Amino acid sequence: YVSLADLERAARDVLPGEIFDFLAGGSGTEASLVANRTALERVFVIPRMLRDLTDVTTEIDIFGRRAALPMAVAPVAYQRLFHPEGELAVARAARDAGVPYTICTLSSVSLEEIAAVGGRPWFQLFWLRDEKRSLDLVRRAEDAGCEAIVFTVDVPWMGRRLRDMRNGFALPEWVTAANFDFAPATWESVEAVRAHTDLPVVLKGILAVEDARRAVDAGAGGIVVSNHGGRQLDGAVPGIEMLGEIVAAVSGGCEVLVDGGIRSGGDVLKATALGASAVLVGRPVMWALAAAGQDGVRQLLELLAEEVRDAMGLAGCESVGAARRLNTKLGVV
Amino acid sequence: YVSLADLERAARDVLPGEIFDFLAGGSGTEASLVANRTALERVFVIPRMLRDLTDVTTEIDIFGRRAALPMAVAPVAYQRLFHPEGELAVARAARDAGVPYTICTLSSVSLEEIAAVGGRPWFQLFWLRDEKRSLDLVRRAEDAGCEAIVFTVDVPWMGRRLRDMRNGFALPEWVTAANFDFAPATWESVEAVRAHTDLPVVLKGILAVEDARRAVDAGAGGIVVSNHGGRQLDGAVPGIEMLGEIVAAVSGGCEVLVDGGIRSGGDVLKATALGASAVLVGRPVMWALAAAGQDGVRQLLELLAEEVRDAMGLAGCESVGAARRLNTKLGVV
Amino acid sequence: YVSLADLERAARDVLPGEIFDFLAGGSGTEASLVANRTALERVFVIPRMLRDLTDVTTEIDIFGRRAALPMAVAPVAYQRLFHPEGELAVARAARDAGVPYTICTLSSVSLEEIAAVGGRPWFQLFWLRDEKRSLDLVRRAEDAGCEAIVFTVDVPWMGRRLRDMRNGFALPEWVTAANFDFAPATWESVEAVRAHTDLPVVLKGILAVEDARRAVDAGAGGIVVSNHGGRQLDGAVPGIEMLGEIVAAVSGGCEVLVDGGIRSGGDVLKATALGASAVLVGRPVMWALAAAGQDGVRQLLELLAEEVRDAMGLAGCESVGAARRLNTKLGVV
Amino acid sequence: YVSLADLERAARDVLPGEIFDFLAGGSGTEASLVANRTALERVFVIPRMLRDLTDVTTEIDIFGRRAALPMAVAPVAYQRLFHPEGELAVARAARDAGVPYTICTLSSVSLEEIAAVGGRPWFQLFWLRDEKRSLDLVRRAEDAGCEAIVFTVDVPWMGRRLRDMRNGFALPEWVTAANFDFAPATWESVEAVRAHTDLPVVLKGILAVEDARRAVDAGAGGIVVSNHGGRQLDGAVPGIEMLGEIVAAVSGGCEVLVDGGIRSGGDVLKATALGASAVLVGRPVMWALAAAGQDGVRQLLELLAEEVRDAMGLAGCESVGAARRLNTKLGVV
Ligand SMILES: Cc1cc2c(cc1C)N(C(=O)c1ccccc1)c1c([nH]c(=O)[nH]c1=O)N2C[C@H](O)[C@H](O)[C@H](O)COP(=O)(O)O
Ligand SMILES: Cc1cc2c(cc1C)N(C(=O)c1ccccc1)c1c([nH]c(=O)[nH]c1=O)N2C[C@H](O)[C@H](O)[C@H](O)COP(=O)(O)O
Ligand SMILES: Cc1cc2c(cc1C)N(C(=O)c1ccccc1)c1c([nH]c(=O)[nH]c1=O)N2C[C@H](O)[C@H](O)[C@H](O)COP(=O)(O)O
Ligand SMILES: Cc1cc2c(cc1C)N(C(=O)c1ccccc1)c1c([nH]c(=O)[nH]c1=O)N2C[C@H](O)[C@H](O)[C@H](O)COP(=O)(O)O
Ligand SMILES: O=C(O)C(=O)c1ccccc1
Ligand SMILES: O=C(O)C(=O)c1ccccc1
Ligand SMILES: O=C(O)C(=O)c1ccccc1
Ligand SMILES: O=C(O)C(=O)c1ccccc1
Ligand SMILES: [Mg+2]
Ligand SMILES: [Mg+2]
Ligand SMILES: [Mg+2]
Ligand SMILES: [Mg+2]
Repeated sequence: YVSLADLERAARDVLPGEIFDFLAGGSGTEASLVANRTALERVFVIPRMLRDLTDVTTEIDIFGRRAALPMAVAPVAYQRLFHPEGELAVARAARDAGVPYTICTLSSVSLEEIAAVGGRPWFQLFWLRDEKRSLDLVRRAEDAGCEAIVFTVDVPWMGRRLRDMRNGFALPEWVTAANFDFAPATWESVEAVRAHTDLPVVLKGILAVEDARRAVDAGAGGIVVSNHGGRQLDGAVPGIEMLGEIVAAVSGGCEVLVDGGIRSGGDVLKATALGASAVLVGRPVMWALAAAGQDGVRQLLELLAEEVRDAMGLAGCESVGAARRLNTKLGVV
Repeated sequence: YVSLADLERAARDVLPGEIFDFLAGGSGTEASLVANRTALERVFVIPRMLRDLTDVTTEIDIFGRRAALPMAVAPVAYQRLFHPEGELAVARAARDAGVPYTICTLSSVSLEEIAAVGGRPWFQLFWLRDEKRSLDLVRRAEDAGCEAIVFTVDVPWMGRRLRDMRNGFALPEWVTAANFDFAPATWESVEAVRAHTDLPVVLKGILAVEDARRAVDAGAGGIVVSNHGGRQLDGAVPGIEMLGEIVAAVSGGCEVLVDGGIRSGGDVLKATALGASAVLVGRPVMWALAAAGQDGVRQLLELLAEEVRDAMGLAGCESVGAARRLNTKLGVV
Repeated sequence: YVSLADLERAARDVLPGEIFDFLAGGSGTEASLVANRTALERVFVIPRMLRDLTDVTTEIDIFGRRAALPMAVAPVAYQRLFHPEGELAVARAARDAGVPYTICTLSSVSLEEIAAVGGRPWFQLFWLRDEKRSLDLVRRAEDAGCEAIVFTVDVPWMGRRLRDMRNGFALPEWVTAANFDFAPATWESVEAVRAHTDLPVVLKGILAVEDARRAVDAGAGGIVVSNHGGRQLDGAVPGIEMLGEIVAAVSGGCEVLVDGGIRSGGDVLKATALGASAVLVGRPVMWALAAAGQDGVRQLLELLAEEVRDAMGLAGCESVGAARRLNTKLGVV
Repeated sequence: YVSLADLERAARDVLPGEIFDFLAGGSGTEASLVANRTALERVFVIPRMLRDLTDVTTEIDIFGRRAALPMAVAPVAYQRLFHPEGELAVARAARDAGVPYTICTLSSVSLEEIAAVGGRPWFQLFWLRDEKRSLDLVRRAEDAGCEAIVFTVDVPWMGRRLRDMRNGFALPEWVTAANFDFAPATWESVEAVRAHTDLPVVLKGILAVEDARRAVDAGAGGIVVSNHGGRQLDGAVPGIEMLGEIVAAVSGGCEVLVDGGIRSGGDVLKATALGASAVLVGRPVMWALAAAGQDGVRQLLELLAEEVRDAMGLAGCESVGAARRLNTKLGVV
């Protein structure tokens, strides 16, 4: 594989169509899904030349750990849909690559099993029924050694995914929510989480500048600027289009991550140049999982690592910090 | 049906081609028809997160009545072209959905019969021959219980609809103007209407900011910012592109509606975020009518209601007022 | 015929391919040819409503004559290429429509014969060899009753027309320059013309704002803002994109015409809304000529007249002056 | 041949596919390769009229020599890939056309042989292993009569060229680096070069404004604003999009060249209008070489010379200096 796009083709060959559609699709007319890619394609980087590149490093420190790349695996529910080893295959590959893995509330293997893989994992929270049960999930994750709580805040309910409706898609009986034997989150819920853990709380799905500022005020340690990969509000602005404004508004008060459409090391470089601390990558990780299980995900991460290093150095950046200081220009495509 | 586009395909199957073209077409090169869609596709919403959604309501108060959605059925002449029950099928479905229905001057069932369906209907006026006859139509509508007069002001004469000319289209002898056994409107005509009724007068087809301001000065209770679905001046700006400027200029002095290209609840949300009080929907209502008569229109309204609620809540809006306070960003497509 | 595009198809059927290409083509990669159309398609008009339209008139006064439309036939050399009656067929149709016809220096019928048709014609000048011979052409045109001298100033030499080169195109021996049995123009040449005639001198092919101002300073009675239909510099800006700036800079000091890509009455309305006094139309006139000779051109002019009236009134303009006061908005297509 | 595009088709016919791909391709998704063309296509020139064109000249003085056109042949490694005479065929044609030829560090014929052709050549440097060996290449080039050192500064290492990876491309054993029997450059390397030669040092691959200013401060005699033909960082801004800003920032302190996508004399004119001293042309020279060897390159240069003269005069420019004073307008395509 020489690009992330090689893996999509390979996943399409192997997966049943309805599963590939669950993975690929967006809500509504898929306008936000397409705009995630359009928005990245319009961004051009202004590289710097003639800088010392004797020890180019792609590492970052985030949420108290060193990561090998400015990248984490995004929360994607029900990974046994894509391969029988599901979340364990992905978490092992992430660990070995030095990349954070986000364990999902709707994981198809229990959070404790995935955390046992090692690799200092993060945990993604959906707000439950009950303040008490939500807080018990958080405490489970913390007791298992998760290092951050990624509170997904863009899902008061699930978006209308027309491919899934047309397909009549539903979970095979062999895939379950392994953390179990939901209610809309508010700012009060965020406070309840923050008060119940010493881990950093990261709010995922922020797009409005004032919501970014309020996240800082609320004691978040990070946010993920995101339209949920075009799967929630159809017509929501891409996160990459809000990122620069959000980074300026928080003015270093929390880590600012982005996701949606990241498909190469060049894309990671664009996100960092716009001010991102790191990115999340969703669909490509699942394509690699579907195509070749753990070794697929390892090869994907390897490929991304090489593309990130290549892009950084071509742009004159010996560190991710330097990449954040790059300027950009909007083009037409 | 899971999108409004399912119904277009179904209407194309059933209708004779020349009738489908009368419905679908625009004037000239159809540049304004296409731009109505392009303009909406370029608008992205910036959703808000973590707000209380315990009683999300899509209701609005407009022209003295509660409506179930920020939406009304647009005036479309000669609805028996599309189904034998024509206007009665549509008005019944609108009533049952709690959506205003606009009865047309060129309705193929008499205004009194349609008003008898109930549902507190509006009446669309074309200026006649004669100040006296125009005012008699208005008085008929008012006597029948219509609640607003939608004065169409963008038709000094009909636009050049090339599909209809190429087809040699004409009304089947079984479709007539049931209100009967036209001259260009001016501001004087508006005053004559305003002086002759206590109902709100809504001027439909306003695009210039100064015409919006003058509409307020003239005592209009509303305007519909509109290029007549691309059927009048070919090259007229889409209403959605003028809406924000117009809303700022009237500064609450009348209700500001918009139409042209509204094809989903997401589109309704975009219109409200740009400052619209409500939208009109034209062609999609007729597709549903053609496809399945009254029950078709009911299903369409049901679908739109669900899409509006879904979009609002995903955007953090518990009310239409809150949706009006959303910000937007123009993208490229 | 219900659009100008019907006539192009009809001309393509009848003309030999190499002649159709001489007519259709542009220079270089035809980037300026395409941009003439793109530029018009991006312009949207903001129509006005509810104005008195009791005597809508499309007439203008220009260069001391009433014209029936804000339009003239552009100078197109060698019109016998397209029909055996050539320039006489076109000039007769123009006369009967009340539209100015521009007689070309490279006309395939002598200027005196064409002027004898009547209709108060204009004369287009190319600068010759010789100040003396150039001035003799001007005096011929004036003696024959031409009413303006359209000095083409964008042809120091002919552009590189790759269709013609690829075709090995050349004039059939039956088509000649009937005014005869060239050197680049300068501002000195303009002065020599201005000093030798009392007719208005109109400089055709101006695109720079400072050249428009200098044209006024030089005593021009008009300019034609033009990239020569994309046939001269490939990559020259479309005239329609310079028009508004030029109109503001001359501030009523001369008539400001535009050409390139005008294909409907809606396009004429856009040009006037951007500040044009009138337009020239080139290729469409030749399509009508090729398709049906004099009666073809009559039908074209009839069609354009109806489209101009239709567009004006739909836009709330009772006169061309009012159309010049319309505002516009740039869109995306 | 009547356009540069005729030669691409001819090169595609003759070259083995993997060689054509080595020539045509870019890095990554080829976004920067495509953007080089898009960026030029968006630029329109505002031509001037009625200026004296009695002795239009396309000549410039650069780096102490007269050149016949504001153009040089770009450094392209391994030209024996394309024709058996390789660099000698191209250098001879360049000499005869009065165009500078850039001899490459990775030339497939030795720099001394190519310099012996005559035509006052330039030499392109890649930084070696060793300050000492790099400086020996420079001294060789100077001893052989090269007139400028084009220090390529955008290649700390080679970009990821996916066509080449997919093809498993490698140099045929009959093509070698004839200057031999690499380490990343820094500003210190530039200083080492500047101190070791009296020739002008030209830094090729600058895109950031501050790097342009620093190049002047460092004693460069020129820069080439360039993204390396889309072959280095994928997502690097096109040079043509940075050019105007860079020209203003250096304010005459060094020559400012540009490359990437120049495919006609019209494109050369656009580059000059944006402030370029001259352009480099890469791929088209190799297409002509592949198609017809030395005589191919001669015909290409002949064609470009005619297109440059044609464009200049159509734009009212008697000299390249005048072309630099032309204004431009960005369009949509
Ligand atoms: C491709 C995909 C993405 C999700 C799920 C399932 C699938 C198949 N997720 C879910 O299906 C899920 C989402 C909401 C409610 C219930 C299940 C999921 C989720 N987010 C999140 O915080 N919890 C979930 O568990 N997402 C979004 C994901 O984290 C991410 O924002 C993006 O994928 C980014 O863009 P990409 O790199 O272009 O793919
Ligand atoms: C699709 C359609 C739209 C009309 C008619 C017929 C048809 C088949 N109408 C007419 O045909 C009509 C219009 C002018 C003169 C005589 C008949 C009509 C009209 N308006 C209005 O105020 N009285 C009429 O009665 N319109 C415009 C309509 O109210 C509306 O502005 C839009 O349809 C909005 O865009 P959409 O949601 O994209 O379709
Ligand atoms: C389509 C066409 C246009 C010309 C000629 C021949 C043909 C076949 N003309 C010539 O062929 C001609 C031009 C330069 C030198 C010798 C012959 C011509 C000319 N101009 C002008 O002032 N004298 C000439 O005589 N033009 C340009 C014309 O006046 C006009 O600017 C446009 O056609 C406008 O755009 P359109 O409406 O999109 O077609
Ligand atoms: C088309 C092409 C372009 C290069 C090479 C090989 C080929 C086949 N060059 C190389 O292959 C090369 C580049 C880096 C490392 C080793 C070999 C090359 C180079 N630059 C440079 O300074 N030394 C090298 O020697 N370039 C870039 C070239 O100078 C130029 O910037 C552009 O080609 C401009 O755009 P274009 O007119 O659209 O083609
Ligand atoms: O009710 C839903 O839409 C749903 O399944 C869900 C899942 C996760 C979070 C919130 C809602
Ligand atoms: O005369 C017309 O164009 C016409 O039919 C009409 C219809 C309604 C309103 C105004 C004019
Ligand atoms: O020499 C030319 O290019 C030519 O034919 C011409 C024609 C008219 C005007 C100027 C030049
Ligand atoms: O190591 C490389 O990528 C390489 O081949 C190279 C070639 C020229 C300059 C610098 C690096
Ligand atoms: Mg992503
Ligand atoms: Mg609508
Ligand atoms: Mg024209
Ligand atoms: Mg180039």
